[PDB]
Amino acid sequence: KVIIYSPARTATQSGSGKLGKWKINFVSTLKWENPLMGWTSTGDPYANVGD
Amino acid sequence: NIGATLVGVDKFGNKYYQKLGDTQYGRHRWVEYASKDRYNASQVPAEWHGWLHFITDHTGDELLS
Amino acid sequence: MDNQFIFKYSWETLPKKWVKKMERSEHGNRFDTNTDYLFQLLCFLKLHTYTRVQVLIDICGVDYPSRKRRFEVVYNLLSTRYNSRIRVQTSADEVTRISSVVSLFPSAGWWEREVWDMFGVSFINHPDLRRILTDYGFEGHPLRKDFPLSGYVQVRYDDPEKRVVSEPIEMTQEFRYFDFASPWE
Amino acid sequence: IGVPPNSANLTEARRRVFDFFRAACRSIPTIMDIYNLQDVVAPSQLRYAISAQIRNNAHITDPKVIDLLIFKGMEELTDIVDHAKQRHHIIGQYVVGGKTDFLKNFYTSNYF
Amino acid sequence: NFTLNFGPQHPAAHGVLRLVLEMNGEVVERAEPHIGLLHRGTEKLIEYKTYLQALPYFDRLDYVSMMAQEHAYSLAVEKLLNCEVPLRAQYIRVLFCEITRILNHLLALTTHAMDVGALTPFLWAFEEREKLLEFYERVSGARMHASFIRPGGVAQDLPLGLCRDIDSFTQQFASRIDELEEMLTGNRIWKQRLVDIGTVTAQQAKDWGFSGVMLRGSGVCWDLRRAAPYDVYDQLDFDVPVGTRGDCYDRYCIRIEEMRQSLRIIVQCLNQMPSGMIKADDRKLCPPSRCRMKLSMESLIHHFELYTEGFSVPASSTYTAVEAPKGEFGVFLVSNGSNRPYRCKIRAPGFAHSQGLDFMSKHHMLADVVTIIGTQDIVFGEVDR
Amino acid sequence: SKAAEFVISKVDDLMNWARTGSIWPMTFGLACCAVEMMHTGAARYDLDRFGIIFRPSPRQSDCMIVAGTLTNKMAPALRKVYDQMPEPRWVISMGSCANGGGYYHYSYSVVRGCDRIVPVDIYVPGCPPTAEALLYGLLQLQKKINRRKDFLHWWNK
Amino acid sequence: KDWNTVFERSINTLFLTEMVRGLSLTLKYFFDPKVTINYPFEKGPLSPRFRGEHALRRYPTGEERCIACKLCEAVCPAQAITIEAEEREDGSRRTTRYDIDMTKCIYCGFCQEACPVDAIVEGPNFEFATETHEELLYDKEKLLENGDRWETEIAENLRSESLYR
Amino acid sequence: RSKKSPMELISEVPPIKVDGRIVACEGDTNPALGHPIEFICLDLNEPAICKYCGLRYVQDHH
Amino acid sequence: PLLQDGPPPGGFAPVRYARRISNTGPS
Amino acid sequence: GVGHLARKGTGGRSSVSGIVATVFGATGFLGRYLVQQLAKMGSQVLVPFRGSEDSPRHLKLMGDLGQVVPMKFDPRDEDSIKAVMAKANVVINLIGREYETRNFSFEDANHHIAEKLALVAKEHGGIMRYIQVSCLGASVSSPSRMLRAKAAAEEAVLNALPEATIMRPATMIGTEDRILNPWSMFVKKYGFLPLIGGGTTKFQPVYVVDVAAAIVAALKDDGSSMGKTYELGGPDVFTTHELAEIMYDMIREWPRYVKLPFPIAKAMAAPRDFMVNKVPFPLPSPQIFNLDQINALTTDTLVSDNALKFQDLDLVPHKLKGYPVEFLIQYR
Ligand SMILES: NC(=O)C1=CN([C@@H]2O[C@H](COP(=O)(O)OP(=O)(O)OC[C@H]3O[C@@H](n4cnc5c(N)ncnc54)[C@H](OP(=O)(O)O)[C@@H]3O)[C@@H](O)[C@H]2O)C=CC1
Ligand SMILES: CCCCCCCCCCCC(=O)SCCNC(=O)CCNC(=O)[C@H](O)C(C)(C)COP(=O)(O)O
Ligand code: SF4
Ligand code: SF4
Ligand code: SF4
Ligand SMILES: [Zn+2]
Repeated sequence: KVIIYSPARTATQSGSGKLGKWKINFVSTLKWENPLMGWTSTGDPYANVGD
Repeated sequence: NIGATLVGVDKFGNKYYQKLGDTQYGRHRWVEYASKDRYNASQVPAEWHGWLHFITDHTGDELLS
Repeated sequence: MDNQFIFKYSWETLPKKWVKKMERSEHGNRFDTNTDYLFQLLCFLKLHTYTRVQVLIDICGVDYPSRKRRFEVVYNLLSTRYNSRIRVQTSADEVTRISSVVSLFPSAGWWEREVWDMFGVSFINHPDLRRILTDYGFEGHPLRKDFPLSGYVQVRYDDPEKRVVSEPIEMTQEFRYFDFASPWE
Repeated sequence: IGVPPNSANLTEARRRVFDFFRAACRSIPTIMDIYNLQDVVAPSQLRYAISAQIRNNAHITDPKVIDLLIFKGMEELTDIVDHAKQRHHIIGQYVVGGKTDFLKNFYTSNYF
Repeated sequence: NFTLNFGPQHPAAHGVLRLVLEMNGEVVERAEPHIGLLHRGTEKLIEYKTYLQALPYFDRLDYVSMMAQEHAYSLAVEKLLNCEVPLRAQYIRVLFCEITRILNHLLALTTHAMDVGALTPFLWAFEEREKLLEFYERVSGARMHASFIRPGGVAQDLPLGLCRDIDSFTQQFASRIDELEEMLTGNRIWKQRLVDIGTVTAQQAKDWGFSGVMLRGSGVCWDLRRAAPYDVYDQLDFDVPVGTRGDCYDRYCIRIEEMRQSLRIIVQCLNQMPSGMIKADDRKLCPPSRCRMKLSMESLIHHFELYTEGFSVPASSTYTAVEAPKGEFGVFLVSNGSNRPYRCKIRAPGFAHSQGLDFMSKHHMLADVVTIIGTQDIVFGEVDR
Repeated sequence: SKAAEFVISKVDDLMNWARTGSIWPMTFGLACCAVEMMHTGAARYDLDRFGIIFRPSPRQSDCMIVAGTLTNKMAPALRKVYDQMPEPRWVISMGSCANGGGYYHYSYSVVRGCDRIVPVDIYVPGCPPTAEALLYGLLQLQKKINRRKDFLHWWNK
Repeated sequence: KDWNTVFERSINTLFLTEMVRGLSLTLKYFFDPKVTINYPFEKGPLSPRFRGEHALRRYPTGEERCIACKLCEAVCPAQAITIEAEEREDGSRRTTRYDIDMTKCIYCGFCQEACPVDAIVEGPNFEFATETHEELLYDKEKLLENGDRWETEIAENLRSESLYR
Repeated sequence: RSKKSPMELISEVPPIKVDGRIVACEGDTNPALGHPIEFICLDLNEPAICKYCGLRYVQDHH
Repeated sequence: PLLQDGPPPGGFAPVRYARRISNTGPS
Repeated sequence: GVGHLARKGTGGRSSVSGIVATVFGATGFLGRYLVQQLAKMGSQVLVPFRGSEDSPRHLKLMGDLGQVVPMKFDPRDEDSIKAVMAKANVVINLIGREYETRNFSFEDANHHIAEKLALVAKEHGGIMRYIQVSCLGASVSSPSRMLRAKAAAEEAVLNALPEATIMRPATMIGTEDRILNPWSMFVKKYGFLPLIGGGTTKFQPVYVVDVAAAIVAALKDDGSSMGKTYELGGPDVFTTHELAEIMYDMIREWPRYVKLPFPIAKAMAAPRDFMVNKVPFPLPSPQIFNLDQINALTTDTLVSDNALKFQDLDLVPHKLKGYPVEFLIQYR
């Protein structure tokens, strides 16, 4: 289940260049912590594709 | 180690030798390790590492100061 | 010989119903044609006296997920006699079969197999259209924009099973995507 | 030989499906010898497996999609005919195979 | 006929070579090369990197000719950016591309002669290879994968003694080539194992996409440094060797002559190299000096923006090809206006040469197939990206 | 233990000396690290000096240097080659690609480290590792071999 | 052809006169000084720009130069660096975790040339082969030990390329 | 003295006496080998800390 | 600075690049 | 006894289960599968080993990075056992030997080591689950000396820790088993397979993977397994004759059986029994003619009709006719 949305302008900048593009959010949140170095592990292929 | 000049000694006892080269070089900067138990293959301090690998012309006694 | 001459000559000699887009610039003289006229155009451009293009440099695909015809197939061509380069482009979606040019250029076989492997575009009348780069039994076409960078499956040795096995992917450190885009672009 | 031209109607798609199914069925004896499947599987369970794949992909009404499916199936069949894939791979794909589903998933993890 | 398999895993022949041969008797009838064992997804990884972050991928494509791929990538980026390069940087790039050409030819000739059975020239050539890689280690910090050529100008300047040492090398490389030839050229066994093996007509070379030595051995005088000159190649004097029979022996004589001419070009570049700056002055595309970033505000801003975001290439697409030692190396770069390339195809000459192994080896002896593979000078880093 | 503590040690030292003085690696060249291995075996460093001579077949080699990018299509072959070497065998991983995937770690067709396919004894870091770095790796492997007490452990069990 | 030419080329065919000319060339190199080096004792020449083992430097006062700007983590083409930072008790911007994956590192030197304070450098050390994969996961303590152990050589090299960088 | 953390080591260096109201800190005797130039205003009572070095500067007389 | 790597004044000495003949043997 | 697991992943190689186990004797036959199935869920495994450092080499591939940590230890020494057991919420014992070494007798290698491991876990409070693996025929009256030692270790472990589960499997079959492989080796070397009892004794072969999965399920239980003695047995009650028939079926050779009555095989295995002492402590280990195994193969060994089995853990054993015995094609 995905969400189609248009990301909005950030509040810390007044520029409006990164607007008008639409993205698909896969709601990939299943991440954990590597118990050897503290790195962020994942098992979801669609972890960063839509971004 | 024959017909060679001893550049300096090390805190571990390693002796560093140098020979003058003319056109082709060869055996002009080497170490005589003070150990014989496999010599660990890495016992050269940082002040002498540069001189051995021709990175710097300073001996290492001069690199300390 | 030159971009100024090739453009004007191909404007006149070529049949008009083939090409539908002609850019003339310093980055490259391009011809954009329908997929049902690609073979005809490339055969004309290989035999004509003043446009003796006898070398096919490569065939590449470009993925545009926002377009209706998703994939763009680019034919970079070279003419040794007149020292000029021509680029011909077509557009195809995921379920259309474009014509193969192996009959004209024998070197087109491996590039067409690579395009099919990487993008999923099929070529009509290709002697053998099988994957050339990906692993045996690979599922999915990696060079698509919707294909994840690390893929879907991962490979490890399974001691009880006594063979190298394929398992769903599970990264110890995920790929960190850094968004450097500027709002003042 | 060459990839066939794209079909124009559903009847041609059905004919190609039947041709591919017959070719796959004739390919069954070769697999039983190339891979030691003699004392593993009956010569009809695999046939049922291909039939089941064709049947659960039988809701497609687009001839182009059907042709692409046939082409991918033929590629898979050609790969299996060669020694390209490992032995357990086909045995891992080509073998035919209580409180509440929700409650078991709840006991498993939060991410359904 | 039976179906025989050569997979040499040992790098006595490439290392990832997989040929499935159909031999009737001792003749081979069809050679199908099975590639994809060194396909590391380089083309897809480029799309996830910044234009600066994707430069080191081109060092590992043709890992025998490193500067050749960086030169092509830098020229493509310059073409899409309309960035002018200073004359000194151009001379340095040409110098280190002709050093790279000599390195590649020296490796290719002797790894091909070792396949035949000549072991002595291999070590002799690797001595000069080490001498040349010392220069690689001097300008950069890497012996092989030197990220030295960069899109703006060049990464950093030359050490003080590099020109003198390169001149000293060039004073004796001619005698080194003479010895290497005298070990192989006059030998009757070398002639008997190369003459009339691998004959290709000019029409076949053009149809199959052959380039470089593979194309020029058939009589086609086509050099990309004279047909589409780049950098300062049009200010240098060098000849283009052209073959007459198209066999494996002509590919070897031309591969000798191209290295003598590379020595000539190196000498000219050393003699005519001017003074000046080594990078484009548009610091919107080039890094500031380390003394200027720690003293000026705008220089620090430029450094910060360049080493995180990098530069943005205007939306366009082009194909740039250079005369790599193997042949024509091309990069099809597509930009959408962002800081990351949208698409970057790598056109490898080895891809078009290993594809033609089927017709070059047909009706040849089995032992004559290794000479055909070695005469094309194939490395699989570029064959399957 | 009057003689075992001495005779067993001497017999074991003989075995260790033989195995360290006669190392026959099988070079598994896959990528640019193959060029560095060929440079290591050239006349400048002379890897034949320490007794190391490369071998083409795995049945005659007691070491295996994996130096290059390991792809998903090539791992079944790497494991098959590994399984054919005699029992006293060691694996040396050379370069970043063999160690942990390296510059292609996040690729869809790259094995993220040769240690997921075969057990590795020595990891040589670099991209590519220097020829002297590979020499140091081989000397570390030799030092590891001298730590083996095969005959003493066999006696103690 | 000419009788003299035919006889002359026939003698060379039967007397192997083009193999003796190669045997002499090989024999000349036989009696010749060797070009091999005793690696354990003598090392090959290097350059001050050599990109070897990484090291984290500190100020002569004893304060670490790293300011947790994460400018090296964003330029790293291999994503081999992971940095975690927070405000220290003094209020200074410092790193709590700074670990480098040397199994992902491609030793390109981008991190060294992107650091605005000369904190991360690739030292001259190239002999750090380990027996374990986790020993190649360098952390902040390991990197600081490397910087302390190679401090003088790193400083001399940085002085050398001050004229160029 | 590995027991001393860099915080404790930088907390032991005495502040540098500066006569003026502002001082420029570069981090090293050679400017090119230090950190970006930092101008510090000495108009308080507590010593003023360099945000790169950690070195503290205090006004001398007033 | 103003002292930059380059050829010495007057250029470098000329170097042979062609094949040197070898007439060795009585024949 | 809940608190020994906390899933922090997708249940894959890089996932994290809250299990940190110390598997003693994991360098043998069953350990190679138990450690693999423990590592698949993301459980950290400590593998204490003795002797050569190449014995645990093959176990490093099973974990991701640092999940498997081999550590040297000495059974005689006690501080080493405590050192290799500190970071462990689970302890699994697999230490046992079927032949006799002059350094370690039948009682020493099977009973005293188990006693020491149970005691050390007792003083080092914190091991939530303890598993000790005996043999199915373990009984004080058993003529075989090995089985009696295993039984005594059973009471010792249960007394020293009442929460310790005792998984008690039968003869194992697998790629590296010591029953099917020696038979094939003998057949390829002498042409005939001797039968020490005429192929009459009935036993219940079990797949080693099934036993490893049973141990894993016992670890990942609801708390019922604590202080229980499972009897892990195969589905079919084979015999020495029918199993040899399957082995000939797989190895593809014409059957040739040499029947041997119990006394003659007992007297033929006797020479090694009274020649354990000699100038060398090591001596060629028995392959098919172990006196202890011959005595063990005199009383039929079947899973008790009134004891816990595979189906009490929601597991179904593999049928030892297809996949379990597919390793025999290497002699084909
Ligand atoms: N058919 C079977 O295999 C059956 C097995 N079992 C039991 O299952 C358990 C393990 O199965 P299996 O893997 O076959 O056992 P193995 O004998 O195959 O492995 C034995 C393990 O115990 C270790 N070991 C043996 N003696 C000693 C000792 N004196 N001191 C320290 N460690 C020692 C070995 O280490 P090293 O190798 O270094 O000595 C090895 O790791 C054993 O207890 C066995 O009795 C039960 C029924 C049948
Ligand atoms: C070991 C062998 C290797 C290869 C095995 C095969 C692997 C791939 C399997 C095939 C994959 C596919 O989906 S390829 C086949 C997919 N194509 C279709 O399903 C067409 C739509 N179906 C229909 O039209 C009808 O239902 C029809 C079923 C035709 C009959 O019903 P009627 O006539 O009454 O109408
Ligand atoms: S580690 Fe570097 S040099 Fe070695 S194979 Fe990988 S990319 Fe090539
Ligand atoms: S050298 Fe390159 S790959 Fe290695 S840490 Fe620095 S930036 Fe990353
Ligand atoms: S090492 Fe340098 S670039 Fe990296 S975070 Fe620290 S200060 Fe910034
Ligand atoms: Zn400061």
